[PDB]
Formats: sequence, structure tokens, C-alpha cells
Amino acid sequence: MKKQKVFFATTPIYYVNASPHIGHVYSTLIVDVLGRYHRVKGEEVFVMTGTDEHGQKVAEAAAKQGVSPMDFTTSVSSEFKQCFQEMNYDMNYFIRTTNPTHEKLVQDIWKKLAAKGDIYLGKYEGWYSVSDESFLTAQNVADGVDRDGKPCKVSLESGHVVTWVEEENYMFRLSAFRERLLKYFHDHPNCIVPEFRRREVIKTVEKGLFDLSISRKRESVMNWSIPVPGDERHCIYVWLDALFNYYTGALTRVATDGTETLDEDHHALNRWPADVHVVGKDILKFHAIYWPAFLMSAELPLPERLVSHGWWTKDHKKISKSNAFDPVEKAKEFGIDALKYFLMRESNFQDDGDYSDKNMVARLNGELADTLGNLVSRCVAPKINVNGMWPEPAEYSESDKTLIASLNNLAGTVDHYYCLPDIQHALIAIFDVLRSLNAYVTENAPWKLVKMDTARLGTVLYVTMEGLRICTMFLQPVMPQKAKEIMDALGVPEAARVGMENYLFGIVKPGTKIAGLAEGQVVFQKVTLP
Ligand SMILES: COC(=O)CNc1nc(Nc2ccc(F)c(F)c2)nc2c1cnn2C
Ligand code: MET
Repeated sequence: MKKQKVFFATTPIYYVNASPHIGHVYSTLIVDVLGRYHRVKGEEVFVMTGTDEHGQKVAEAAAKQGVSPMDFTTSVSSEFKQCFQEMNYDMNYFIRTTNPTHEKLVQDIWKKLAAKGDIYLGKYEGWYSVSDESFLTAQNVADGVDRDGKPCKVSLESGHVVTWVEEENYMFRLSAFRERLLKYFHDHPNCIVPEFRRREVIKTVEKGLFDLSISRKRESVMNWSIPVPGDERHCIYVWLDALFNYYTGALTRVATDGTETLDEDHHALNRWPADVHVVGKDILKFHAIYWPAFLMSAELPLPERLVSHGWWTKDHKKISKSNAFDPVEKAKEFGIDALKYFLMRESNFQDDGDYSDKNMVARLNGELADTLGNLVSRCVAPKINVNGMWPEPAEYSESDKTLIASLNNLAGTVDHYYCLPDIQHALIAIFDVLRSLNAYVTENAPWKLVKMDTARLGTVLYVTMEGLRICTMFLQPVMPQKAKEIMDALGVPEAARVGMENYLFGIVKPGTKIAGLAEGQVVFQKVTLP
């Protein structure tokens, strides 16, 4: 009576100094796809996102607009929740670091790290940037000019003003975890993807680590941060607070009235540790080195997999309102599912993808309409499927059996890619089979069979429709509205859409009614390039 661990995947929790943009939408889509695939696989799933709400920069922003920090972060937090509703994401849980359960948990974790002997009182001497919430070395700082045009120092990474600090702070003995980290990496060859970002991280740890500041003075962050337990002069640094959101989520019990309590430990909810943490390549180091070290100190199971991804450009340039890239607009223009497909198909996680209307139309026209939408039309066409039902197959030929084999072989390939995870190659493998299905319909010419060989027609349509069901089931994670549109048109019963029992050829009963497409209804239609 042992249960499988719940599938648990996370987005980063996002800063609330800006409205949701393409970066947050891409990270959340990746996680939404993984979650949806593991529900299609019939597993228990818990995927989470949320907002990173503490620190000086938020306090100064809430002052500027004369509302309380809590009021400012509630409002920006609500914009993230609204964006993720508009994008048709299925997040199980949306965390805020202002949540009392989270703020208590970070203090409990602080006490665990201290009780282990991993915290000491030291002193930072060097540069800090409120706007980056980051400590900087001398080689990452340069001359610039402040709001008043006075010569000053600036971040080479962000352009922001660099306040110099000579200040006591609590510290974490990261230097002590070098060997424990190298052995985690060595015993877990897939703990980081892509595999090369893993080699680069191993080398960073081999060069040795410095100890981390994990506090700032309460005055610095205007009391908008979690107090250090037992030393109210200091507040817990925003990154330590933020990283432990994933653990808070793993412990979070949500009653049917929406009230949230934390379990005492992770075992009963059976989510921890994460199957996948999804992050932008800029926060990879924090999740690959610092985060496991904190978890080692806290004696918690370590993450299974860290997945990093790139940043989108627009029109080979570099996104700037002055091109702009509003994914909510591009979804109104082309269709939400066509945009989700493009973002998951066009680039791998190693690369910085480039959006252009030209490449968007090439994939919508050439793959979604030409391959998938046209195959659906062919299967539910009244002139081809006269009875509007799944026919009885007759004897399969060698040709028929070659295709059935590729249908049975598809789940292994697609499951392997979704679990890697490599969503781009899952999609390529599904579309290889959708292209095969169109060639198979063409080769068999049902337009002839319908007035010549009813029995052979029954075979060709049964195989094609089963093929289409299998491919569509594996597209539900990426294009959930269009996938449902296809399953409804085909008359695939609800129970046949999800679960590993549906991963093989020959599920749907001959005599099942197809619903078809209504008169003006095309699943994907080619468009012009403007
Ligand atoms: C944001 O990252 C940085 O600023 C990197 N460099 C540094 N980070 C930190 N602490 C830190 C960073 C990330 C965390 F997840 C966290 F819990 C703590 N202390 C630093 C430097 C450089 N000297 N000292 C003393
Ligand atoms: C625990 S993930 C924190 C991520 C951070 N808010 C960022 O956007 O870079």
C-alpha cells in the first residue's frame, strides 16, 4: 500500500516590480505542459507558480505609488493570476512569499540551518544593487551616472546604481558543502538539463565556493522582509526566502474552503522533492549550487531535475516596447493553442528562441493546418465517413501493420522525451506520425474506396482514426483546447483520452458515434503572411 510520489514541478516565483511578460509566460507554459503530460499519463500531479514579494525595491516602489507594500504586491500578484487564467494554465497552486505559512516556514528553516552550525555572523564589504537584489564584485561594476547625472558606480549586468555596503550580516557556510555537492552531481547524471550546463556547474563547484550573506539590516528593506528569528535587527535575504517557496508548496494543505495550513513534514502530501524545477538560465547557479546546499543543511531530499531555458527575441532583434511581444495579443491574433505550440516547437531549452509572425504562420500553416487540421477533416468528412461512426476494421495488410507498429512505438518515444524533458522533440515525434497518417490516407485514396470497397474503407479509416487519437492524446499537454476539439469531433470517449491503458493501438470500439465538425468549424486553417 505504497503510493507513487506525486509528480511535482515548479516555476520560479516572479518579482512584482513589473507586469507579467513573455519570460514569465514561457517558464509557466513549460511547467504547465509537464503537469498536463503527467495528468495524461494518469499520475497525481502538483505544479506550482507564484510571486517573490519581499525586499527594498518593492518597498520603494509601493512608496512611489503611495500604497502599502502588501497593497502593491496584492495588485501585481493579481495581474500574474489574471495572465495565467488568460493563457489557460492549470497550476495547482499559486504561492506568495507574503503568505504567513511561507514566512513561518522560512524562519523554521533558518532555525534548522543555525542548529546544524551552518550559520555565523560575519560582514560584507563591497557593492550591492537594490534593483538586482544582488551582491557584486569589482569586475561586475563600472562608471555610469545616477538619477542626478553625478558620476557613480553601476552594475555591468543591469545598468542599475550600485550602493556600497560595509555591513554585518548572517552568513551560510556554503564553502563547507563543496564535496557533498560534487557527489550529488556525480551520483545524479541527469540532475541538470541541458547536460552541458551540468558540466559547467560541476566546474564552478570545483573552483571552490565562497560563503553567502543570508541577511540584510531591517532598516535597509524598510521592514518589508521576514525577520531573522531572535535578532529583529536583521531580515532574511530575499533569495533564501524565495528559494524555500518550493518547500512551502510541498507542505501546503488547501482545505475545500481555500484556507492553507502546512503539514509538519513532507511525507503525507508525498510531493517533495521536485521532479522538475524549471528556471531561466540567469538563476540556474542559485538553483544548482546554493539551493541543494541549503537543503543538505536542512536534511531534506534534493531535487531530481533542474531544467534551464533561454530568453525570446522578436524579429532577430531584442524585445523592446519601442519589437514589443505581448503573448496575450499574439494568442488573440493566431489562436492560444497555435501560440503555445509555436513556443514549445520553435526552440529548444538551450537556445534563445526568436518569434516572428513569418515563422509563426509557417508552423500554423505547415504543421497545424496542413498536417493535423487537414487529417481531422479527412477522418470526419461525411463523403468519406458516411455513417458518422468508427468502422469495423477488416484484415490488416503488411502496409497497415507497418503503420500500427509506429503507432504502438510512439508512446515509448514521446513518454521518454516528455520525461527528459524535451517537449520540442516530443512534438517532432508526434508530427512524424501525423505526416505518416496523411501519407497513408493519400496512398489508400478513401475517395475511391467509398464507392468501390466499403470493407477496405472501414480498415483504412479505423487505423487512421486510432492513429489520430494516439497523436492527439500526446498533444493534449501543449494544445489542450484544440486537442479537446479533435477528441470531441472524433467521438473519443472521455475515459479513452487519459491513462497509460490508452497508450496502445486498438482502444476505440467500432460503432462509436463521431460528433464531426459543424458547418463553419475547422480545427486549424492556413492564413496569409502579411
Ligand atoms: C543574488 O546572488 C548574488 O548576489 C551572488 N553573490 C553573493 N550572494 C550572496 N548571497 C546569496 C546569494 C543567493 C542566494 F540564494 C542566497 F541565499 C544568498 N552573498 C554574497 C555574494 C557575494 N558575496 N557574498 C557574501
Ligand atoms: C525562487 S525563484 C526566484 C526568482 C526571482 N524572483 C527571479 O525572477 O529571478
